Amino acid sequence: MITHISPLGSMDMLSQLEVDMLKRTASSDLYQLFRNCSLAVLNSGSLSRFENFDINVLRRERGVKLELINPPEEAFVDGRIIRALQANLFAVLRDILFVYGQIHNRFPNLNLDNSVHITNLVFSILRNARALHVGEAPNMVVCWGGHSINENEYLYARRVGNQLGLRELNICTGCGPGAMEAPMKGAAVGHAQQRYKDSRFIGMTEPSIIAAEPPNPLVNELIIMPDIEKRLEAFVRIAHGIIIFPGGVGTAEALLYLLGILMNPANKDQVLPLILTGPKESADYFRVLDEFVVHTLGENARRHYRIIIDDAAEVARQMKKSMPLVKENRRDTGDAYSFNWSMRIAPDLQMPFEPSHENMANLKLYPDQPVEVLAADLRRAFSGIVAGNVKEVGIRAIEEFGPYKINGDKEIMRRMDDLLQGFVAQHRMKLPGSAYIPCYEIC
Amino acid sequence: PALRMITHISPLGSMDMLSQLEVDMLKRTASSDLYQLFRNCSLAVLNSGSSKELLSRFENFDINVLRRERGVKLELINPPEEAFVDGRIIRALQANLFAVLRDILFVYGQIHNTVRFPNLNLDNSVHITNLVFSILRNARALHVGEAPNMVVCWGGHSINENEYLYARRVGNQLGLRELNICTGCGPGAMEAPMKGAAVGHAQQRYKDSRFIGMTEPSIIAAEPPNPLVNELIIMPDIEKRLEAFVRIAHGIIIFPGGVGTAEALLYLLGILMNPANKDQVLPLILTGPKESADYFRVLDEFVVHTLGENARRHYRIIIDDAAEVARQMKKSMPLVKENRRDTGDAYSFNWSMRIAPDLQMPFEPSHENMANLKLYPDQPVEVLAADLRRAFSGIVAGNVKEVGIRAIEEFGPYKINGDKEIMRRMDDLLQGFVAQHRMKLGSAYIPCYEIC
Amino acid sequence: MITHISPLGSMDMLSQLEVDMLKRTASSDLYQLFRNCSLAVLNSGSLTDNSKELLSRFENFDINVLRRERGVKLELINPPEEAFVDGRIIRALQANLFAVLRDILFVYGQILNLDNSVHITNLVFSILRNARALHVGEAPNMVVCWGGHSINENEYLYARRVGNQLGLRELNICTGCGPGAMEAPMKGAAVGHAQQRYKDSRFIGMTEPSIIAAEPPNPLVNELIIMPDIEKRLEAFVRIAHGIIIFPGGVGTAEALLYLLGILMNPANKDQVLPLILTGPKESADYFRVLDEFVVHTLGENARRHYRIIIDDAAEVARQMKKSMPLVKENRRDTGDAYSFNWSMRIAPDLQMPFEPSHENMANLKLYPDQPVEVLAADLRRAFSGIVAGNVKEVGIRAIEEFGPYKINGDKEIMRRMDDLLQGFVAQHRMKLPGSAYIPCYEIC
Amino acid sequence: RMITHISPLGSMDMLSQLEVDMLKRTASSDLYQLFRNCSLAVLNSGSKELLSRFENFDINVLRRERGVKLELINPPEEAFVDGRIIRALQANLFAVLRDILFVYGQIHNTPNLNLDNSVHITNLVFSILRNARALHVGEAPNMVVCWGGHSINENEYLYARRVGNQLGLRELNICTGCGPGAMEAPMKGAAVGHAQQRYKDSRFIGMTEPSIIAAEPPNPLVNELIIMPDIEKRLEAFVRIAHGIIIFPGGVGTAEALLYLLGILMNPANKDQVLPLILTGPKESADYFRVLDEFVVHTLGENARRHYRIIIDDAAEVARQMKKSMPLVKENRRDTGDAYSFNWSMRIAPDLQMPFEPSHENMANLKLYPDQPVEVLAADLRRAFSGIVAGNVKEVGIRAIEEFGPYKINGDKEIMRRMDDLLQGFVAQHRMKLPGSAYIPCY
Ligand SMILES: Nc1nc2c(ncn2[C@@H]2O[C@H](COP(=O)(O)OP(=O)(O)OP(=O)(O)O)[C@@H](OP(=O)(O)OP(=O)(O)O)[C@H]2O)c(=O)[nH]1
Ligand SMILES: Nc1nc2c(ncn2[C@@H]2O[C@H](COP(=O)(O)OP(=O)(O)OP(=O)(O)O)[C@@H](OP(=O)(O)OP(=O)(O)O)[C@H]2O)c(=O)[nH]1
Ligand SMILES: Nc1nc2c(ncn2[C@@H]2O[C@H](COP(=O)(O)OP(=O)(O)OP(=O)(O)O)[C@@H](OP(=O)(O)OP(=O)(O)O)[C@H]2O)c(=O)[nH]1
Ligand SMILES: Nc1nc2c(ncn2[C@@H]2O[C@H](COP(=O)(O)OP(=O)(O)OP(=O)(O)O)[C@@H](OP(=O)(O)OP(=O)(O)O)[C@H]2O)c(=O)[nH]1
Ligand SMILES: O=P(O)(O)OC[C@H]1O[C@H](O)[C@H](O)[C@@H]1O
Ligand SMILES: O=P(O)(O)OC[C@H]1O[C@H](O)[C@H](O)[C@@H]1O
Ligand SMILES: O=P(O)(O)OC[C@H]1O[C@H](O)[C@H](O)[C@@H]1O
Ligand SMILES: O=P(O)(O)OC[C@H]1O[C@H](O)[C@H](O)[C@@H]1O
Repeated sequence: MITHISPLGSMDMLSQLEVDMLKRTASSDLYQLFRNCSLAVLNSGSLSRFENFDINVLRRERGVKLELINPPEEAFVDGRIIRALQANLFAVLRDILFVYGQIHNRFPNLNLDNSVHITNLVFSILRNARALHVGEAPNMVVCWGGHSINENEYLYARRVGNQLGLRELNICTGCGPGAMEAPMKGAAVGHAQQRYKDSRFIGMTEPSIIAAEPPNPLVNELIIMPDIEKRLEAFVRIAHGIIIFPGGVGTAEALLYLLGILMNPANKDQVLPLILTGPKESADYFRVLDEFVVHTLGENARRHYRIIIDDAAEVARQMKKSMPLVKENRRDTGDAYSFNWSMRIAPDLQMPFEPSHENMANLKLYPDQPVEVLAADLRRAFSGIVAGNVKEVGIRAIEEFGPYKINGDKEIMRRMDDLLQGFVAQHRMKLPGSAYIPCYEIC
Repeated sequence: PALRMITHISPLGSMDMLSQLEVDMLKRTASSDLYQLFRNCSLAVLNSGSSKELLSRFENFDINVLRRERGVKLELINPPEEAFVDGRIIRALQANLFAVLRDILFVYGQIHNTVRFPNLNLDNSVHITNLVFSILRNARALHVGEAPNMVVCWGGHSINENEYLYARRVGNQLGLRELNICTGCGPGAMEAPMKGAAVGHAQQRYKDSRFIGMTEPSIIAAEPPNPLVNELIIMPDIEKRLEAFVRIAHGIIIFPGGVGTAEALLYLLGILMNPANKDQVLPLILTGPKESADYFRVLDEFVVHTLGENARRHYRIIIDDAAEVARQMKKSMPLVKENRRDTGDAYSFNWSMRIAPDLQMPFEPSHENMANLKLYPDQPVEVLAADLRRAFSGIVAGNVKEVGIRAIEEFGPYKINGDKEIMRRMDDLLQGFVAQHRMKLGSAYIPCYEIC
Repeated sequence: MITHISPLGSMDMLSQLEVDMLKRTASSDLYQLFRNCSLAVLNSGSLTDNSKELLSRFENFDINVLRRERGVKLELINPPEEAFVDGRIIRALQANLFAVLRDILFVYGQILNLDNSVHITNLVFSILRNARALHVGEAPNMVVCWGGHSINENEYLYARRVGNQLGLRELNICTGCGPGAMEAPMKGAAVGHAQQRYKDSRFIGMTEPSIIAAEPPNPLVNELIIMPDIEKRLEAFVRIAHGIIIFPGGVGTAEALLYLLGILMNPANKDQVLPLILTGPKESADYFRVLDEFVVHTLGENARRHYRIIIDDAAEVARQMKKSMPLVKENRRDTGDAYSFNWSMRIAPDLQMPFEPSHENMANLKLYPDQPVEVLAADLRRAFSGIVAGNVKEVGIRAIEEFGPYKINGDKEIMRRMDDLLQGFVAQHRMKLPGSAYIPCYEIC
Repeated sequence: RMITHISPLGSMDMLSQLEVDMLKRTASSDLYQLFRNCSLAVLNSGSKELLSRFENFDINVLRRERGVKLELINPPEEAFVDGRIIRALQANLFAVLRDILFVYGQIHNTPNLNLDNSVHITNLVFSILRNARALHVGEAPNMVVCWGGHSINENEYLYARRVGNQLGLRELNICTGCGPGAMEAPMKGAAVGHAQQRYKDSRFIGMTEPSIIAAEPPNPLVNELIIMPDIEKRLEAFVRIAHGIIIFPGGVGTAEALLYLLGILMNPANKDQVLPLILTGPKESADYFRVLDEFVVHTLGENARRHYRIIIDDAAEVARQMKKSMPLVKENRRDTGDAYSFNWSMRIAPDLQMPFEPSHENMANLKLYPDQPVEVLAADLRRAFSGIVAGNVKEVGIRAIEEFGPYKINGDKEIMRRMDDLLQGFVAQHRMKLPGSAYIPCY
């Protein structure tokens, strides 16, 4: 049961030599990753049911075509593939076969350890994805949120979305469900009411995530950054403003990434508004969160972030006001509106981190350390926990090597565990499906 | 002199180019008795997205027309604040406001200000049909050469969530096939198809969704527009608003509705049975979720009784398969194109559709008029449904429209008479409509109608 | 040999009754005008300028209006073969063709009291709005240009360069839809639009049914408007223009320059902002000297406040206009006026009232210096239209056949100074395109 | 103002910082003289005498965080309107930046680019064309490449304006060598045509090369300037982008192109290709074409009159033909799975892709003999015309033919004899040099 999809959105003008490299990489051991990311995309609107599915790349003189063998029928309306899903499909080929292949094959001097190279790559990737619009006045609000979230948390984030869209702002989330879908959903409705024509709804994700988490159907720009170290850096550089909702260990982990970069002294003059918000009930959640930050980083971290409870209008209003300040801030520095080139991200924050049980129990989670190293290695630990929850390698590794164990001191490790268990009690650790098994053991 | 909230809105969408003498027309008509109407229509528009209860909270509101040499501007005094963002009027409400200005003070204003010699009135079905065209062209709803995608959806204002989601789902399939929606500019079944169609449009990167809302002054004064509408049109008569529905449409889908939705159907079915329209293609398809099976079965029995079992060659009833409902309309789009190509008719306005003058003639819901409705099978099915349409439109007057909402206790509640089995098959439907809350949204409902 | 033209640009959406109306209007005696205006449109340039002579070759032509349910179409019977590319009517001509259906059969046919100066003006707005010429929310860029239907190649070159400069400053041009001066600026402005990547060129040709039937549209025009009177065509020219560049011309260009100056010198329009520049190519020195020498003491001495003369600086001329734009935009905000239409300009009913030459009417011309500056220019405009009527306008040509040259009355050295102007027009070969000699329909003194 | 800072327009709009760096290194390298001279030329669209009239001119690359700007020291006063660079000049300027410093720099200093493989040289030409956003995707064929002399009389210049008009009347675009005479009048005529048919979005490409551009500024009609590295690859891009060629009356070069074409057309694997070649002239041209036809038939084969067609003084027919052929290409493309914008399928033989160093030793080893296969013939026939063209404008070749000896070539005498009659006629046609100063042969 075979369908020949032509390119939409991406990979339209391919050279004949590139077409050959795409076909090679698609026969390589990368196949399954390119398969699954491609089956996920075809299944936005929620893997093991579609074991018949297989996607073959097809060489034509002009460019490439994708062949869909036993694809999921709901991605087709009267025969034709839904345009959005078709384009996400080709975005996966772009950022899986094209991107992730090319960075290993070859490229003369791609250090991949020079934090310069690393940032220029994240620029390149966004550029190839046609996501850095030239002469674009700043409108993008990177939203961060938890994937399992309450109907009230959802209804609240939809309202924040709607107010953002009523102020002609665009959204960039994790390409996923719950809080990454609901701001897009709400913004769309505002855009409409204000006759906004061209909505951008970027979804920023990574290969391991997108294999088990389809995009939400709202995304119209799908970027698969290779590692969360890049995905996170990409979040920061493209955004002109961040709103961190109630999330789990992922959303938590992103916060430390921000705060690691924002506290740096080099970025004392950079302009990137951070606003943690939530509904009236989230107030307790933020309490703990905030105290946890104060204690790990200082009262000096509260200067970079602001908490608004149960005022979505103001939350949007604040960002719509900030946008003229992100514009001027980039104008003075001679920076790009698209890409926050000037922001100083620390090699300790860009360096890929492999979440091995060893690495997690040698984390420098001690107060005798600079705040940078603390939040950096904090984040490192928050990524392993995201590992044992969703990423395939982690969910298996915890059930075969045993939970992650963590070092540190108490009050530090003490308070965090109060976060972690608190997260579970809110069920933001795992989808409502079944229950949750801690992949972590904190003293 | 007291504390007031002032804003000035510049024309968006309509009334952008205005000669100076026209500007004088509008200002005069806005001092005319038409003010109160104009005011409450513009109030209803502002209150899109939030029943007279809302309108008795904005009694401080007043809308004043401003002259400038170039054209016009609209002054909002104590406007509802929920219609502004950071002090700026939401663009959509801004255009709908200037739609109201067009269709109430320009359109309906020039009409209200014409002679009505009842000795020699222009009952000409050509006027009513060229007029209906002229109204749509002024509201820029008639796009040259745009191929047929408009699907006119009908349904009750008060419907149950199961219906609402179904109309929503039907909407989704409709838009997933790059099809536009036209409705009654209202809540319930009149917004839920747009809501779902919207999502389909997105998934397919369908730019320029047209969600036209055909209403009428009475309805819109009391019922603000539903938020999904982008082209708002305020046709003067339910008689002309109906006819507009029919001509612009390239497909019709009737959901489960109360009196209004019923009355439109008879109006439609009447134009479909007319012989000159045996070669005209316009797909009519009633749909609803599973629970509406019964409703429609009754519905059918009423129609076949009033029209014959030959009615059923003009519609098709689909239950719980919104995908197919859209699939079919989508399939029928090419037919309507060629049907218009052959005859040389226009995509936008069905000029060849013969609509009968007794279907185009307005029916004042006088209680005397109402019982004089010849509801007898000896008459052509044409005249049977014409009067049957007219009866169904009276009940809606008693329920929503001002004249007859209160004109009913004064001059008395409505009473219809004719063939008894006809009146009987009506009561099951009407009294069924009461049990489905398709008459009124409910907390309270008065019959406003009486049959032996 | 028949071909079927569907509507392009205008008369796209039409109600069945309207189509019905156009059908009858086409069967009326207007047919000749409607077919005559249609024939010029279909000839435009095509490397032939013969006034009426070229058109005599197409005596078999005929255009019938067709009625379809959707709208209207146009039937071309024996149409000039040069208006077709491999069978397809060239789109510009097709649009200009359909503009004649709009403005001859729809507009002109249907002609509200037309002596009320208010109704007149709002009629002129309604004609322009119909041709979608008053665009909404457009910063001012329109420089109306006036000139001569006949001009040596010297002036043509200059006005291309003026037009090139003008275009190079993202300025659109508007003329009288004719040749020579009414084409050159567009020809260059277009070039200039290219270099500065200005995509939406707007080259408006505004004309009357009297002129279009004998002077076809130059092919540069992409917005054609056929206003009914020269009186209404002029009124339009003024309202839509945000600047005006007068080149050298004959008696027609002359007719405008008094029209305009009359309106500007009126007191109510002292605060209005409309930059008037006269430019010529160096050799125009004397022509502009004798023109200025004429105006100074025929009309007011103070009238040199309302025009600036520039010779052989095409750059500066366009620069000045490109600076004037923001002032005109400010002048409209302050008045709360529109950019597209200058409503506030007080145009006198004496400048709105059509003029029929005859001969008594030329005798009853109050050309006296005692007369107000205004009254003087109103009838001074009229005098020139006489010479423009019997020059080319068929009604006037026949009228100078029977009763001969118009007897221009007036008085004062005013008459002698008209004569040495008029003598120059003919002596400079700006009164008739080269082909025969010229027969003065004017008898001064 | 004597200094002005021009922003990127049309190219080089989105640049990564590592890129912005490499550009300045290349501006600091000896390439500057080329980049200066091409940028002077671009700015003088409105003869190498004007090069010595602007000696103080100098153009510098400004680095910014966002991207690059261009610093213009003492530019020709004619390029600015009220101080603002003419939008079109500005974009030509940045195409010089794109194609001299980015393209020309990067390929010479690399090496995984073999540049000796005909698969490489071909995909490079695709690449540069894509990079200059000139290969439009999903564009129905309309691109009519027009070849012809730079020194052509007023009858030919006017005729090509007519064949240009007629092409525009029929909504066809034009591509030439960014030059005067025949390379301008078509575009001049074509654009009137596009006006008359309300054709918006005209395309007027100009393929040229660094040695050419620096002494011959682009004509003012060109809106896409493309500067391919050499004449060998310039021609390849000519061919491959074009859906139809018209060869006007030209000299050497217009000579050199035709043998290039014919070499590729007569080659067997290209007998199924669809690319009309109409050689047209204005009636007095009959004699020049006569001599031309007699020449090829002998020098190649009477089997060559299959690939070209001669029309004289029928501009409307020349256009009429090409418009009919525009659909025929589409099928020829759609069948093979080829791209409408690039003619991937055509087999250009490597002998025609390999740059020919116009040296005297090399000019001797030109197999100019009728025993060789018509393919081999052509290739070396072309190489010979690259030699003479060098003698005329190319710096390398004007220097080599100065005191170091005019270019000398021989072979079969009938062949040689045909040549001297042609070349002699070119001199007599003043197609070899523009001005009336008598021309001195390099042959
Ligand atoms: N600074 C900045 N400019 C950008 C960016 N993306 C596009 N641009 C535009 O590039 C233009 C460059 O103008 P400048 O800021 O004065 O130049 P700079 O780069 O800062 O250094 P320079 O002084 O030349 O040496 C701006 O036009 P204007 O500001 O003059 O007018 P407007 O925004 O209204 O359109 C911007 O609109 C960006 O990320 N940062
Ligand atoms: N008659 C009519 N035509 C419409 C309508 N909407 C779009 N069109 C188009 O306008 C074009 C005019 O077609 P005609 O040549 O005039 O049809 P004819 O029957 O031959 O003569 P007639 O209309 O009676 O005067 C149509 O065909 P095309 O040129 O596009 O090609 P195509 O027709 O192949 O689809 C349609 O595409 C409409 O409501 N009515
Ligand atoms: N004068 C004029 N204005 C128009 C026209 N069409 C829209 N407008 C808008 O009207 C604005 C005038 O400014 P306002 O202070 O708000 O006055 P208005 O309410 O519009 O009328 P009012 O003058 O008070 O009677 C301009 O915005 P700006 O703030 O940018 O002012 P600008 O472009 O002039 O620099 C225009 O954008 C028009 O045809 N003429
Ligand atoms: N060959 C070609 N196709 C292009 C190009 N750009 C887009 N396309 C489109 O890609 C479609 C390919 O359809 P396919 O089913 O795959 O059939 P083929 O063309 O034979 O290629 P295939 O062998 O399957 O790989 C074409 O549809 P149609 O063939 O029906 O043509 P159109 O719609 O434009 O009128 C084109 O519309 C291009 O540069 N070249
Ligand atoms: O917070 P979780 O939902 O538990 O983990 C994934 C998140 O990590 C990132 O910040 C994205 O916003 C994701 O939403
Ligand atoms: O309650 P109902 O009157 O039945 O619902 C309102 C509908 O009746 C009218 O015809 C309009 O089409 C509306 O869609
Ligand atoms: O009659 P001419 O003076 O020779 O030229 C025609 C002029 O008369 C009209 O007003 C046009 O705008 C032209 O300026
Ligand atoms: O001026 P000529 O030297 O005679 O001709 C040179 C041609 O060869 C090149 O392809 C260019 O496009 C030119 O058209």
